[PDB]
Amino acid sequence: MREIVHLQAGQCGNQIGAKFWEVISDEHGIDPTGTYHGDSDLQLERINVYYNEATGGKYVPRAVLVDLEPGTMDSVRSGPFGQIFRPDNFVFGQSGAGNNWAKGHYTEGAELVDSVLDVVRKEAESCDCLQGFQLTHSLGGGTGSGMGTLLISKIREEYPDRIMNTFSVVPSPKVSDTVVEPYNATLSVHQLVENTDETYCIDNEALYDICFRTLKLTTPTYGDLNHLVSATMSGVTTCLRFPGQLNADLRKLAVNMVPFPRLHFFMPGFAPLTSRGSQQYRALTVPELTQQMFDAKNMMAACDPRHGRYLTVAAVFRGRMSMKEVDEQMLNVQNKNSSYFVEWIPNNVKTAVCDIPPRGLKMSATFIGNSTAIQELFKRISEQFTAMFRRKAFLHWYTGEGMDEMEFTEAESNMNDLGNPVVTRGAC
Amino acid sequence: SERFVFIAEWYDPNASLFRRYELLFYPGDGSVEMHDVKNHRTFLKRTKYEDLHLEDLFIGNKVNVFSRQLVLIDYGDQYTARQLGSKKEKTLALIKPDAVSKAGEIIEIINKAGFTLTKLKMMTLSRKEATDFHIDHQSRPFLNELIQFITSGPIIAMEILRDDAICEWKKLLGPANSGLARTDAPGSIRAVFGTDGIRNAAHGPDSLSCAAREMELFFPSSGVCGPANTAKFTNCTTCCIVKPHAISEGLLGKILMAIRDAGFEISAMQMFNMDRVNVEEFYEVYKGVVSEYNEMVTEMYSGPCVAMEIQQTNPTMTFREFCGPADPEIARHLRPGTLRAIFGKTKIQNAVHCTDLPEDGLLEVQYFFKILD
Amino acid sequence: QRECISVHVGQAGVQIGNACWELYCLEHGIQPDGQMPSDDDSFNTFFSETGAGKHVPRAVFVDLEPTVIDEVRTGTYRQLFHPEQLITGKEDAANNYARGHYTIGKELIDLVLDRIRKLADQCTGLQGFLIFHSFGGGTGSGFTSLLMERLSVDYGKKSKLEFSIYPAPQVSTAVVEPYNSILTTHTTLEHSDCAFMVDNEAIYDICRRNLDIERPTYTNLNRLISQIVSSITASLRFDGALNVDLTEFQTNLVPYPRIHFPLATYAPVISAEKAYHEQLSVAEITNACFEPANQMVKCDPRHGKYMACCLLYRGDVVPKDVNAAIAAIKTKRSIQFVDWCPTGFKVGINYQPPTVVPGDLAKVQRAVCMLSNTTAIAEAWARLDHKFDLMYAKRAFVHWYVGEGMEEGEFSEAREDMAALEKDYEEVGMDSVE
Amino acid sequence: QRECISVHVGQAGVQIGNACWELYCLEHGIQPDGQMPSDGDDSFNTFFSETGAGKHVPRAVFVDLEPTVIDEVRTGTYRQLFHPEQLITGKEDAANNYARGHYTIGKELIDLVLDRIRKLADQCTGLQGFLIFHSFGGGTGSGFTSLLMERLSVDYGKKSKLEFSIYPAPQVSTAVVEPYNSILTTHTTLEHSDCAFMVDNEAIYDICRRNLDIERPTYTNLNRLISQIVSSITASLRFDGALNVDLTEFQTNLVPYPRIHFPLATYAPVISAEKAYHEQLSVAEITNACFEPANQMVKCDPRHGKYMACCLLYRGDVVPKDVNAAIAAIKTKRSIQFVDWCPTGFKVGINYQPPTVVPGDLAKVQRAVCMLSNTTAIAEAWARLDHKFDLMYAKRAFVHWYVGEGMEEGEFSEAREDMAALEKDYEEVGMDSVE
Amino acid sequence: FRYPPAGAERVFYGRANDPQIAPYLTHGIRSKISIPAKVLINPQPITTF
Ligand SMILES: Nc1nc2c(ncn2[C@@H]2O[C@H](COP(=O)(O)OP(=O)(O)OP(=O)(O)O)[C@@H](O)[C@H]2O)c(=O)[nH]1
Ligand SMILES: Nc1nc2c(ncn2[C@@H]2O[C@H](COP(=O)(O)OP(=O)(O)OP(=O)(O)O)[C@@H](O)[C@H]2O)c(=O)[nH]1
Ligand SMILES: Nc1nc2c(ncn2[C@@H]2O[C@H](COP(=O)(O)OP(=O)(O)O)[C@@H](O)[C@H]2O)c(=O)[nH]1
Repeated sequence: MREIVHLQAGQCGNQIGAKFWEVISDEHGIDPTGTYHGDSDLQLERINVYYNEATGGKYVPRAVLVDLEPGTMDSVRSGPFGQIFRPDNFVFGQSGAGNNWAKGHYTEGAELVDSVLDVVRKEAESCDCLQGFQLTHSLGGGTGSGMGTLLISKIREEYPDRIMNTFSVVPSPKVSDTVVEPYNATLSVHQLVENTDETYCIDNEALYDICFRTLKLTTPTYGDLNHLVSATMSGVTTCLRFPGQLNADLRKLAVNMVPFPRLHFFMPGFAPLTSRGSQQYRALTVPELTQQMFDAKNMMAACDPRHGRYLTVAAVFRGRMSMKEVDEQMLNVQNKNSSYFVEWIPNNVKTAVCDIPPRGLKMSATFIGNSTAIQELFKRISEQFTAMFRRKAFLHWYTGEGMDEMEFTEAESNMNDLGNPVVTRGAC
Repeated sequence: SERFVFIAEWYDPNASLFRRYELLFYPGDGSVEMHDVKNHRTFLKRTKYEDLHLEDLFIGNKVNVFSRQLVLIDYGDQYTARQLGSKKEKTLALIKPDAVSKAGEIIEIINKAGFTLTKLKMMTLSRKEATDFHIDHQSRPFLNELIQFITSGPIIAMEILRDDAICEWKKLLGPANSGLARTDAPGSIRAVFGTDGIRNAAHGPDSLSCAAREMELFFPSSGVCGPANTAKFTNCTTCCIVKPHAISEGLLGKILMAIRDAGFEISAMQMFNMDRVNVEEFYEVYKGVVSEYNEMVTEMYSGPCVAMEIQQTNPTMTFREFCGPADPEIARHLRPGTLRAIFGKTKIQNAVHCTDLPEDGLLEVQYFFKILD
Repeated sequence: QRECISVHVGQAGVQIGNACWELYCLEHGIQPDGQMPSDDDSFNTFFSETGAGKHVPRAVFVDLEPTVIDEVRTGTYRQLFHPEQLITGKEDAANNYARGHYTIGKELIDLVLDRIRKLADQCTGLQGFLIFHSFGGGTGSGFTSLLMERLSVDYGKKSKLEFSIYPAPQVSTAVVEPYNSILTTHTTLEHSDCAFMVDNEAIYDICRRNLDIERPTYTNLNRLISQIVSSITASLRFDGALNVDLTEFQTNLVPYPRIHFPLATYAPVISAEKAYHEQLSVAEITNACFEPANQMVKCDPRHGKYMACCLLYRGDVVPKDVNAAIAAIKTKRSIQFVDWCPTGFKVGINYQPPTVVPGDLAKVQRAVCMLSNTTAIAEAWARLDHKFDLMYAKRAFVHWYVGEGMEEGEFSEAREDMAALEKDYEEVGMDSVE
Repeated sequence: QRECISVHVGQAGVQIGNACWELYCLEHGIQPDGQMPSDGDDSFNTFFSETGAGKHVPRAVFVDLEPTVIDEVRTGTYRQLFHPEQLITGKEDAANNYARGHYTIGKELIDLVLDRIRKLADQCTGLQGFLIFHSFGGGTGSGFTSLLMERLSVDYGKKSKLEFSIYPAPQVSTAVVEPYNSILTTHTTLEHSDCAFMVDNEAIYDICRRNLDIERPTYTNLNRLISQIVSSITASLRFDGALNVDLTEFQTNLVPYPRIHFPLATYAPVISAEKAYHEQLSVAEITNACFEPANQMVKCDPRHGKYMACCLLYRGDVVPKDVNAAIAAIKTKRSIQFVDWCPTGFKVGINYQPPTVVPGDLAKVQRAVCMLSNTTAIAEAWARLDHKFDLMYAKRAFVHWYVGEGMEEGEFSEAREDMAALEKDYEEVGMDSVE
Repeated sequence: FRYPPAGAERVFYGRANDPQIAPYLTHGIRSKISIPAKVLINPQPITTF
């Protein structure tokens, strides 16, 4: 019996987690009022993975919702599935986030850490065998960067034998919603490398790429952007909650996807993605699904997989399908393009197939790829930081709140020290 | 802009105090907002909701939003009090002992104008209640005729609402004399379904002051009046329910159409406002049997509904065959002629509920026509 | 929870305030005699709550001389403002920095700090100060300088934004705006965290051209500035997609601790019988803030570098057509950035369309204010620096100042501070060579 | 998706564009207030944009240096159709000077006109090009046209540029400074106009006399035929046809050499209402009518030259292979001719929409053509206006206004050898193959 | 049009007598909304037996 503690740090992580809890409450059959109405008794077998029971069968999420400004907590509460969460877990603070990693790591954020770890420890202790934590946050900006990485550091210090999943939103190349994305993201990654075990990187331009070319929509909203991530988040942890053959939990995904301990940067993907105009003409099968995953337009980070070799690939199918289809189709992918897969790891793909599909749908598949192509997403931020740091710009806030030039240079140096092995293992 | 405010209660299945909230419907685009009266905070921010309609917004109505079911108790503020205030008018309409055969036509012609329907009884008026009803014409040479007509066959009593529903229902009535209605031919209920000026189709109050005493005589506040003309033990009996769905969109007269054109003898009608614990007893034989008993429960008590007793005629085809299968989409292709084939949709929001097992028949008839008024 | 104070200093500050109140009362559904009408938290950022149903404002109307608080105390807005918020002096400052600061500042400065304290008492989180004043007359220059000094002393940790009415580059309204402007900027450089700059002549031209009115007055001028500051305080007022705070504005709008003068521009300024034929689409309303005619100080943005640009999008704005518009903007070679800030945009989405006051502006779905810090504002600084040189070259009007507590050294000190200013703006405007 | 901005400049331009937008409004939907009253979908989005509800406004800018002729539009019936600063007014007429239209009062207007072109182009998804409408006559029609194209060649170089030109008459004319202004602005529009379609006034006078049965035509009736020509040429991208053509097709099939870009326009059914029903107006008959050298709209006889490339635009009920019989009949005639280097000299397009008649002079017919013939016969009109220029320029007539206004004296000469080179290359391409 | 008396618009002389339908409506385009927010398309509602 396994449990996962959910955390939402930052505004972006908070709406992503709100859509997450809506989607998985739909899958597990939980109403907004806390009771149960559903169709299958198989949904209640592993409800004590994400939901803790209470008096009267009112299942509440095992989630802690933290931010430095009380204008996202009331939005989450006033969402449709708002008052499912524990009101003591609404760990807010009357202050300003200030989109500042310094103010998220060495100021009011670090002042609120000592209170949010109390409810994190309570949710950890109210479990029989905890396996992992998952944290939804965004690098670009504050709170989810500063308080998020400090939460990763403290939780790794207190529980060093447990899996740390982090669903992290990285800035896009097309735009920037603030002006200090490199300054936040470099100090984010410098903590995220020597800490968490499974970083799942999400990019907004890749979300628009999916929502316009694949799903064929003209006015996508943040509900849509967080909904794709929610579907991916439900499909990563589904062999642990729903039965089937070849089950795979998060630590098995980690040991089959992380060759070297630093190399744990992944780009997720969900691929039963059909437009409304193409849903009737669709030919939904496993030979279609594997090709839709390995098509390099549905990958939810703005990195081109054709620019680098895949190190490891994991696919979690859901539905009643044949392992003839699955195993031999993934083999024909590995043989169809072999220069885009590494040779120092033979048979470098992982298969996990659930019996229960997502509701309404029949055959789904979630993609997680440890590849070379994360190097573009990281070097881009590296030269953006060199450009914005050679002239000492946007820096007096960090130097006033307590940051140092030496540790800024240390963050950039560690970013380069991870830009090195992604080239080393891609060029053998 | 242009928002509508109401005050509501919700009974939480946990701690038993009635949660007091503030509902807000936006008719410009269908959106719901709720505020909290106990602590002044927000609750379900302004969000699009394509299942709440304008006709559901009424005082004492039973409205479901996000499985957090509400009952309305106040008119919000003075603005929507003006907008939907002196508008709504309660009226008591009476089907005469004649035209009970064509009851469905009359229920349908109330349903046309938007006259929303709240109470429904089928009663054989007692001897003592007649002289209470005949206060309008007391001590004039018509008591013998009007007594002999009124206390002859079962009447159907009706509670009706719309704006200035008094005069709008008088406009359906047309002239009081049915012969005068025929000679005028204005397209009134007596002009289509009358006989004469003592047996026409319908006549009731003339003002709100008379509507008060008509209401008190025919629908009491503790309840003694209607003797519940059901004939509970009639062997070939079946109890069916026009569902709160079909009542809400408005299908009652058309159901009466479809069932009387097959020769089945309707013997009793009543509308009762379902409560949860009472729905459990009518659907007692379903938990464990059907794997979605909860949706049937919440569809039953998600609004008012009319119970009715149907008397078995029309050989070979029983009521179970007239209603056919359970799901309307089973019935749409398989046996494509049933009232559950085409008078209703979905499976949650079916038209009627039958007695299923045979023996289990007088039981239902008794529940909604003996052991529940 | 999230409240900011407004301090109206001087004639110009009071008139900007009058426009702001005339907008905001109908924005929050406040009747002029401040009260909800007969028919949840949006008020509690800029209005506090009083018994029955009254909503009293968060402002200090301070003026060193009468008549100006008095149109407010006599007119249509009597029952809204507190008479203890409405603070009058007794005698005119008379275009004199030395009288706004040194001699008649002391009979009012203790009272105005006591009033700012008593307003800030019922405030759980003080988000910032908004100082509404001009760089012109004695009140708006000297009292703003002294008030900024004392406010930096006793509320130093809070953000302090200014909305300055700059002297005109060509016309000007008196003869001592250069003196007063240089003297007030020398003292308000070191304390004011961010000063939005609005002059009059760019408003005159924009109201003539894109609003098609040839002779409207100062009320119609300040109405647009009220719209601007309405777009400033929008995300701590309503709920949207990206709520951007005043601290958010500060932490992304001033890349160095000395360069703190952004220019603010408004789009949809279209004039009612001027909007049947446009789409008011996101791309064109973004391009309006970039064209060199909606810019609201008389300087050429082509003659400079855009450093950081905070776009506040408001209304029916799908949140990623703005992605498309910004991607289109970053390719035009006429709007050219610096080489050391690639990520030059900050987006803030608000879900509440603008409400129009009875007046001249069209009632539209969308509205953006641009908050751009440019190296071209040094070009605006340079004309007033040149005028200051031409008047000080043989001590014009200097005896009126120096007989009133002024010392002769602060003129040279302020000229040297101006020297540091355009030195700062040139060596931050230069590109990378290392 | 398939749009083109129209720039009506000069007084000739604003009247011909007024006829243009009148005919476009009598076409699909649009009541003259600007609203389409419901009762082919995308058809408006070539000439009209679409605001909220519906207020379809033209992709047109109306420019001149003098008022009262824009003010007639702003006080006319179509005052609500347009947007009030698409119509831009100067305050001082250029007054028959190329130098005044191009060199002193152009800077008060060129920046604002370029800005509104930029705003219109930003209000456009995929731009085919710019259809400008002017004359070779007065200063507003010549100098501002030259300055506008000098800016638009730099700013929108790849886009198509099609000119609709009111050329001065060979024999009548309305002023005296047509040779000066026409040659001076042709010297500048030679290297900038991707293609320049030309029409003369005396030719349409003759057409309206001999076919419209009207003896005293006014310029509203003159410009109505130009509106028909334009609504025929830029028509196949409005609708769907058997053979779809657009402006790039027109360029690539009409322009053989980068300097040879002056085709001639000719309409068919110019017939006159109480004449339309005694003929059948067959495809062959209307084809022979538009190759007849009596319906050309530039007064130069096509038999004094060789056709180099011709395009036919059959609009209406035209089966597309009676066209083949008509073309085979034309290519065997001995009175028409083509150059020896162009065997395939015909480009044909067919559209299913018959011509829409306005209340006026033309007849409602189901078939019409739009003729574009790139011939060497235009060189005759070119050379005769050159002769007028030489008689002008013999002893310095009228040049003192231009030189005291601001253009340099040698531009008058430079336009003359530019037009001399334009004379020379016509016979260079018209000579037969011998090597 | 010629002498604007005050802060009111300079209305054109050929436009002043037209009916003033100008002010009191919404100028711009409503966002085209598209199909709903991925709940109806990405997992679709329900299929029944
Ligand atoms: N928006 C707006 N700005 C104004 C108004 N009146 C003056 N200004 C500007 O403000 C400057 C002077 O204002 P103040 O600094 O308050 O002058 P003062 O100290 O009160 O002295 P006086 O105005 O002469 O009585 C002028 O240069 C104007 O540009 C107004 O009514 N509205
Ligand atoms: N179709 C049409 N053509 C016109 C009209 N008026 C003038 N033209 C033609 O234009 C030529 C002279 O008009 P323009 O060159 O446009 O006059 P302009 O360019 O405004 O020059 P100015 O006289 O300085 O104003 C004449 O030779 C006519 O052929 C008109 O009203 N309709
Ligand atoms: N997927 C998704 N991303 C979002 C959402 N809201 C914001 N973001 C992204 O989050 C980034 C900024 O978040 P941030 O400022 O760090 O939030 P904070 O941590 O509370 O300060 C923006 O660039 C957005 O692209 C959402 O609802 N869903």
